[PDB]
Amino acid sequence: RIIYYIQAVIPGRAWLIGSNGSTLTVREGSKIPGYGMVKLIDSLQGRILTSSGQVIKFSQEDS
Amino acid sequence: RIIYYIQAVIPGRAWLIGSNGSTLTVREGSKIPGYGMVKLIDSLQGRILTSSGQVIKFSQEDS
Amino acid sequence: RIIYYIQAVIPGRAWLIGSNGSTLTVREGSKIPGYGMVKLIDSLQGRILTSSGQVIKFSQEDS
Amino acid sequence: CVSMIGGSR
Amino acid sequence: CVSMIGGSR
Amino acid sequence: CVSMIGGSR
Amino acid sequence: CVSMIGGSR
Amino acid sequence: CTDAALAALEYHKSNA
Amino acid sequence: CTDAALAALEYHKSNA
Amino acid sequence: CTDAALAALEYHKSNA
Amino acid sequence: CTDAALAALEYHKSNA
Amino acid sequence: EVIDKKAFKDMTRNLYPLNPEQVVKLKQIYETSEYAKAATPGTPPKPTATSQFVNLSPGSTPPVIRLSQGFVSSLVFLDSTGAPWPIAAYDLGDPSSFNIQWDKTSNTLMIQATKLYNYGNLAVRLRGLNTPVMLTLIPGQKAVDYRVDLRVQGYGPNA
Amino acid sequence: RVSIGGTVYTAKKYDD
Amino acid sequence: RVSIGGTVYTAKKYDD
Amino acid sequence: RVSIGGTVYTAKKYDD
Amino acid sequence: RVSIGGTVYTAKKYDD
Amino acid sequence: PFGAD
Amino acid sequence: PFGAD
Amino acid sequence: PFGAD
Amino acid sequence: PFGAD
Amino acid sequence: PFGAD
Amino acid sequence: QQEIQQRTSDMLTAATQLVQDWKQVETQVYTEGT
Amino acid sequence: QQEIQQRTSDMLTAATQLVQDWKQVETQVYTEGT
Amino acid sequence: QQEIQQRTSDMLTAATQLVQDWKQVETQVYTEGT
Repeated sequence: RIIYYIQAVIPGRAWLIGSNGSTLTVREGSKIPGYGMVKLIDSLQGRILTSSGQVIKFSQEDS
Repeated sequence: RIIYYIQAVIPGRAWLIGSNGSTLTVREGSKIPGYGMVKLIDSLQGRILTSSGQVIKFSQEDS
Repeated sequence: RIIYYIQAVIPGRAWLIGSNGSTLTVREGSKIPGYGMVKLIDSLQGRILTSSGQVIKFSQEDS
Repeated sequence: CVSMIGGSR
Repeated sequence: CVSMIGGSR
Repeated sequence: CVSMIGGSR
Repeated sequence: CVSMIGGSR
Repeated sequence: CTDAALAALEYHKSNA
Repeated sequence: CTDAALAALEYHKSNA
Repeated sequence: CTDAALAALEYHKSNA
Repeated sequence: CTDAALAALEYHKSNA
Repeated sequence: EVIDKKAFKDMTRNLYPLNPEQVVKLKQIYETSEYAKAATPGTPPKPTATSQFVNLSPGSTPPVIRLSQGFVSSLVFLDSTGAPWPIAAYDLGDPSSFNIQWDKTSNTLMIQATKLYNYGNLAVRLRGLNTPVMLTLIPGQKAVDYRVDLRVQGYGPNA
Repeated sequence: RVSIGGTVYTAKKYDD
Repeated sequence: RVSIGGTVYTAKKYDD
Repeated sequence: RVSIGGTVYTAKKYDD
Repeated sequence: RVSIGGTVYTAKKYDD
Repeated sequence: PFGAD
Repeated sequence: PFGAD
Repeated sequence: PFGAD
Repeated sequence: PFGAD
Repeated sequence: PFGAD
Repeated sequence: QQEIQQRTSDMLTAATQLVQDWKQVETQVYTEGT
Repeated sequence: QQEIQQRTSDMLTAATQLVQDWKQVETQVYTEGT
Repeated sequence: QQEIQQRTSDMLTAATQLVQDWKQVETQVYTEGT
């Protein structure tokens, strides 16, 4: 599948970059492919928790 | 049918854009084809409550 | 008959348009063909009550 | 003759 | 008519 | 809606 | 998370 | 609404 | 939310 | 941490 | 030495 | 050594006395209050681009432009054939309820309602037309005439 | 309600 | 919640 | 924890 | 020791 | 001020 | 201020 | 202010 | 101040 | 204030 | 009995304000073409 | 009992500070290339 | 019991100047070569 990493995050919107090079932006509630729907954005730790239990972090290389 | 998503919303009016690309505008009470007529324009939530049950909200891509 | 809709309304005059493009303005007591004689002009709501029971209100696509 | 801004139900 | 900002649940 | 810097365990 | 210069042995 | 308006109107027209 | 709003608007339209 | 966030979030969305 | 800083780290990460 | 502790807690509560809670709370109350002073009363006017037929015969009724407080409405003057009609001159009565801009060549008169509802009037002397196109303007209507195509009864300098 | 004569004329109680 | 005329009408208690 | 409308709702006690 | 959350987390006693 | 607004 | 923000 | 920072 | 204004 | 400095 | 006096004087200052809102009629302006 | 009013003066003096920082909206700038 | 308020006053004098320095950011420079 395609793994998305965090590109940047602030309270509310979060910009995200993946393995295909596509960039997206996400709020509190959005349908994000594969992981389902985003349960919350934790900005001060740089975390996205989604409905499918998958957790989006800054990539190991860019953090 | 034809699906309209919120383009802009303020207390009172709201500009609405459909899947055919047409742009129209709605008030407290006005006729919207397919959706009947409107009772509520919640500008703070970006929700439009109409007759036959549909609630109009900002497009998933535009929101 | 000939259907009329308002374009402008103030305390007193009501600036009215017909379906044929004929344009007229009205006061407290005045003759309107088809609709009879004007009885009340509520400019705050944008209604005019005539003798024939017909209520003149802004047309849907301009209100 | 009527000013409806002086309206009172 | 309705001002939602003056809203109370 | 959540202000996370307004956080308290 | 540790600012060790505020360290105490 | 309009009931108060036309009642006041007819009252004013009836009383000079 | 919206239920307070619609109750308020109907009670407005009922009381001119 | 996060569990406080879910608790507060659901408590907000439960009370209008 | 380092044990104090590491213990403070684990006690901070254990208490949210 | 505990004096440093209670004292420094006192400093954390007076130097930066807005808690990270209270900062966001203040910011959101500002947001709500400025939404409150930003929200127009009731249903705002309808921004509509219309087109009227201008009849200059005696007994004809003058065309009406409906305005909005602080909004541009540009009147364009048109002959019978579909061509523009440049302006010869214009007169505006009550110029503190309406503010007019116009480049001295074109056929576009752009008006703002300088105040909410007082209505007034514009005379527009056209290039080839002896009779002034003399129109009524009312602001604060439940619609706003964004622009109106005045199709004037005559024939302009462009065929 | 007040008329153009300057003398006040008002309805008593009317609802719609 | 208030309309444009001036008079205050408000719903009593309504949760969602 | 405080939302954007003005009302304050908070979680009671939650640790991770 | 103090974290970045602003709350204080210190070890008790550790030496090397 | 009326309720038909 | 509603809970469905 | 959380502990998983 | 007349009743047929 | 460390001792392995 | 003094409440009458204070509301009167208050609105008297209001009403003079309204009236010399009425008396002002600004001159109309004529702009000419090029 | 008066500690609330003392911190009242302090908390307002800070809050007005944040809000008129908030009303600050600078103008945007342009640099036209050679 | 005066010790706490005295030392806190010294703390205000220190911490205010500290936060004022940390608020300071200076503008970078650009040196165009010959």
